[PDB]
Amino acid sequence: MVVIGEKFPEVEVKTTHGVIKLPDYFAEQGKWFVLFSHPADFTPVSTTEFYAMQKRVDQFRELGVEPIGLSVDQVFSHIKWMEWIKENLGEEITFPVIADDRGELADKLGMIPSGATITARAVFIVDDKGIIRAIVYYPAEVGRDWDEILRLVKALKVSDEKGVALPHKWPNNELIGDKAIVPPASTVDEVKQREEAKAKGEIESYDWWFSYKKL
Amino acid sequence: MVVIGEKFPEVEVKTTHGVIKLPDYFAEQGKWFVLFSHPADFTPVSTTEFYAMQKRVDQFRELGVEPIGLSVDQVFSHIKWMEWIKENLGEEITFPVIADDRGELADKLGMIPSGATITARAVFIVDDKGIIRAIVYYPAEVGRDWDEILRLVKALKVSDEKGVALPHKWPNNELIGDKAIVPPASTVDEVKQREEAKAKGEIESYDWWFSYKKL
Amino acid sequence: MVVIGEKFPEVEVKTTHGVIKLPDYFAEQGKWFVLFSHPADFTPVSTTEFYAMQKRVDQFRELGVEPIGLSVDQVFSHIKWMEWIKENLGEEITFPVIADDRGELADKLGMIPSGATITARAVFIVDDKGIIRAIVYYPAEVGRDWDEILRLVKALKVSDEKGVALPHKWPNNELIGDKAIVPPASTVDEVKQREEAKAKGEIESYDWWFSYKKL
Amino acid sequence: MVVIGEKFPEVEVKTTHGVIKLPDYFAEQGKWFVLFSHPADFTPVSTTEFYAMQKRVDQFRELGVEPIGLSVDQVFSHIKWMEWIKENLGEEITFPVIADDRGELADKLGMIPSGATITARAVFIVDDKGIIRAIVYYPAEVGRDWDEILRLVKALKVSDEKGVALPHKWPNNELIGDKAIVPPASTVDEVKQREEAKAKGEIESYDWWFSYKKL
Amino acid sequence: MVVIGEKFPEVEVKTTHGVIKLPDYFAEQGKWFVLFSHPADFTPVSTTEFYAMQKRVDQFRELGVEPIGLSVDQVFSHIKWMEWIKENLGEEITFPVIADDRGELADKLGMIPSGATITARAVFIVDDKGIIRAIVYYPAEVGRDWDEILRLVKALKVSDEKGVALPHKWPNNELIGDKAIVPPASTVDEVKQREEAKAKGEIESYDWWFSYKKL
Amino acid sequence: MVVIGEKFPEVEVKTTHGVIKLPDYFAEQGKWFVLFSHPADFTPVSTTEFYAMQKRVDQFRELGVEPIGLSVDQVFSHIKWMEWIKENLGEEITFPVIADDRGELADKLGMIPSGATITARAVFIVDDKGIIRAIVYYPAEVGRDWDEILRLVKALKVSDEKGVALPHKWPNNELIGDKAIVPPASTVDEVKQREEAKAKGEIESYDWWFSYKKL
Repeated sequence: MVVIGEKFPEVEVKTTHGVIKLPDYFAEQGKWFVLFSHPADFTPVSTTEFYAMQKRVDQFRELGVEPIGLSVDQVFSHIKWMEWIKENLGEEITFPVIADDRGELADKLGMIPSGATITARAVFIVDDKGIIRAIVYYPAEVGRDWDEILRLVKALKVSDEKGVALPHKWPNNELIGDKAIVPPASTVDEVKQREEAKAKGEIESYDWWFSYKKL
Repeated sequence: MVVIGEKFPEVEVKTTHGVIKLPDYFAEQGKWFVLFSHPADFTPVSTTEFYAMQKRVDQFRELGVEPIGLSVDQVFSHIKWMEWIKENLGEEITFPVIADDRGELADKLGMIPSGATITARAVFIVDDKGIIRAIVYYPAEVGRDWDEILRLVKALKVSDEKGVALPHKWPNNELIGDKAIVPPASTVDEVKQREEAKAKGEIESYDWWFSYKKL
Repeated sequence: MVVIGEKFPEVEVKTTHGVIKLPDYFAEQGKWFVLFSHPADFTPVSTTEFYAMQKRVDQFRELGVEPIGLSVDQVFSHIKWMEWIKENLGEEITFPVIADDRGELADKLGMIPSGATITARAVFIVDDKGIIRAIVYYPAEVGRDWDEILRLVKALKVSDEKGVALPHKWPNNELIGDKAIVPPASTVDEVKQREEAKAKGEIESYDWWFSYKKL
Repeated sequence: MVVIGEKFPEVEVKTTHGVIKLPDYFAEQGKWFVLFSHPADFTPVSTTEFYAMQKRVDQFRELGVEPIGLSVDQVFSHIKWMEWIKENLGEEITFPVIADDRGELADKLGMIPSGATITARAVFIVDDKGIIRAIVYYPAEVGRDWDEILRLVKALKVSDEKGVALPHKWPNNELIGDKAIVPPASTVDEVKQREEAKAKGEIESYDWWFSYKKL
Repeated sequence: MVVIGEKFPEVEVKTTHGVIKLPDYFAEQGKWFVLFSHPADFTPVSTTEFYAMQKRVDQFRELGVEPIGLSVDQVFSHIKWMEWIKENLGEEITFPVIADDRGELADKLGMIPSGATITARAVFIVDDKGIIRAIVYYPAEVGRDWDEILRLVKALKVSDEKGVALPHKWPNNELIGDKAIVPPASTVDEVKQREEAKAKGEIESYDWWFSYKKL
Repeated sequence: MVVIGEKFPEVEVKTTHGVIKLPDYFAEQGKWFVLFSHPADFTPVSTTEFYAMQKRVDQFRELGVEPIGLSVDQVFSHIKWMEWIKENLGEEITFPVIADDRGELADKLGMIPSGATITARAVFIVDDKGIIRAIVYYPAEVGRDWDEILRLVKALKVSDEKGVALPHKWPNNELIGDKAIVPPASTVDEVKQREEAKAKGEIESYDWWFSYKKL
């Protein structure tokens, strides 16, 4: 078990691209990662999820975000199942995938549902400081929407680079579209600052605690 | 903390619509529920997420899913913040909100990030049996997309009703759009029973372990 | 729990004027403070109590006494509720207010009535040596009279500066008005002194143990 | 020690009017009581506070509130000190006084300041159920104003009788004089029920959470 | 609890002549003391006992013996009760009196009868080496005879200065008046000495173990 | 050890008049007793104190008080020492004497001075209930005055019989000679009942707390 804000546990993992250390192997290059588990090789929802992830991989990579899978299966199945996707949907898998033996890493991370020994569908966003920024736990029976995660990481990068909070559904927020939110003033002094920034056209606002601006 | 497939803890909560017991009050009625926490009242990303949720309340309610929020503030602030949404954005909020004192329920469900004392942005999908079906943990700095949750509850009701699994991004899957997946065969017998079904026109398939159908 | 004569527990607090350390932040400037709690933001007796306190703040400040509020609510509510007072009673709140998360400070100090998780109406007078000089615990259902406290601190300052005790209701004592009391002689020697001070017009007296004088 | 809303401990006390059991002796009769301690007999501030209390005894008694004092002296000194008040200030004292040996009751109620062995100046308001309704701890050097206590018992009887709360400084509140406050609404339903009541002329209000009325 | 021959416990005491240390304050000046307790101020047998002690104080002082009282009462009562004696029997009290709070010293010394919290009437003779030489415990209901104690201390001083034992009722012994007793011979050698002292007119004797002489 | 108002321990003692059980043997008959220890037989101060006691035996016996002595010697020495008193001073001793082996009873009653193994000179007054009424501890070097003990038992019988207290040096008190004191009033009611009694001629008084009368 884990929470948002913790550092990703240091671990060695056997993958399809060889043995690597987490978080370090991504963090040391300044890259983030999205860790996602699925129940098993040669299962149907997962195949749809992998194929969707490969079709999206460069969008993640472009952002300095590396996708990486996990199941409790051995590497030979991982590779045979990647080959099936390449041969039947004509999409080569180029992100690496963890052969988490005996759910060792799955367990440290809370990936295994009640009563099971296999993982469901989990997603961890780990930044390049190795900090877990967000977590998703979806059941076997429901496939993910990778676009939500792409949106999530994008919002996370922008939060970081510009010191802002993103609103519901950004960049299509109902009320303010792709404008970003200013952290609410938490003191009377910070309320003074907001008032000033507004009365000189630097932010818009519905109120002192609710300020926003174009990026 | 909690893991998927566990039971929602029995608990009385003070809400803006009175004291209720969870899961019971919803379960007793056969309603499911989506519990979401946010950090505090009169904060901005939250405001956008509440507005968006209210604009979606009936799309949940039509399904027999009730929304219900949470923050560590007191009910007097909840209602005044609700009234600010009504007066300034012209949406009355008609789902209840838990005033979780001292972060009590928050803690049991592990809603509190590393080093925090208030919640971030968690979602819990709880069915009519009181079973946790899926869990999301978003940080304060990124707002949620409620449309993925609607997608998700919708996928889950359909899985339960039709005995099926749902592909990546269903009902708009890249490979099979709004077709449902059949639980992979897991015995040699069940493979026999897929092959019968295919040549027989009852299901389409990519392989014995990848069979799907229109609903 | 605490008693008169103890030092105020050293604590960091998040307020509306930022994070400060108690007692130090007031003590280091030679200032005293009056710490007062109330149950919640956007509650009625408290609003009357805050408005009365702001209308009195300069009387406290003049004496080197800084008022400071507390409730278990987050700073965003504190500030939104101060704004309501400014807008509806035209009185800006200029004393700071503590967002005591999870009643942490409330508990150290015994502010939380039997069975509750929120504070009632408590008042601590802490001097500039950080010593608690007096304590009041009033229930939710009864509002304070700030004039009694103003009277109290004034009497306390004068006790300190002139080495005297003040009588019932000073400066309108029934029997001696705004005259102050001399500490009763506690030895036969100190009785000699009183006798002398009287038989040369320096104090008045009903008896050797009951001596008083104009200030 | 003790906190508001706890029950007065069952205890036999030797007083100047005999042995009685608290709270019972008052509670059995439906009388409330105000217990106040002072440091010692034949001390000056105390003398002024006793005189003042006697001059107020009937204003308490008319309400069904009985005054009763305490110090760690013995009953022989209490009565002689009482007689000094009668002979020198022309008030007989007609409330009883506890000779609390070895500071016993004093201790349970935490009447004893840091480093002291005798009491300072505490007041306890105890209703007819035996419940501590409010507590004051004044130091030896400052005498009390009994008029605030009369105000306070008076506010408390009225709260109990009329189901209401009382504002800052009631019956002379800066905003509503001697009007009583209605318990803020704490559910969306109760807000409905305030708005009905207002337009309907049953209560006046500043806001749904701030409603008041003439008694 | 204590016995004859023990050193008086080192203790600080608050008295009517100020705070002093026992035994030291008397011992360091070579003075003995008679410590006597009584139950309470403004009680009748005690008043008779104090008045008798003041009328005798110079007889004690002359011998280098300082009288000193104790009760569990505060110093203000001690002094007010001394004033009553001065005003109604015209005898100023000039020995000091201990305000033994909470029977602290009373208890170390066994002064408190079975079932009580107050002292009865006890007397300790402490010499200038701080040694307890004799102890009397009289009940509340019976007043002392100070002449017996005066006789006792006198006999004790003489025992010390001349190396002798005093007989029953000395200086009015039935058999030998104000003659003193020689310590009985405890060896055959010491019997030889007695025989010689007699057969040269230095002691009188009824027997070798029973020898006496004029002082 | 023991304190006043405790019960004499049940104990069988070998005496010069046989084996008896204390307190019973005296109590069973309604007789009180005065127990006195002395250091040893054939010692001088003791001899004088025995002679004096015998000369007083009937003055005790007339009152229903039986004298009874103690030392750590054996009964053969007691009787021979008794016979020395008869032959040399012409008084037969007619009270019994305890041969307390190994200082056993001596120890329970704390008769043994610091560093000693034999008794000094203790007196215990024990009533017919078996209650220790007063205790004296005189050292070996000073003999007792039996006349104070006669005074004392006499005061105690009278206290018990007439419900009163006895003043300093009664029956020859400096202020009221052989008048008895009335238990001070300890309630406001009992003060009323003193004042009635005085003006009414039933008691004389110096003050309400100092009332006395002829028997």
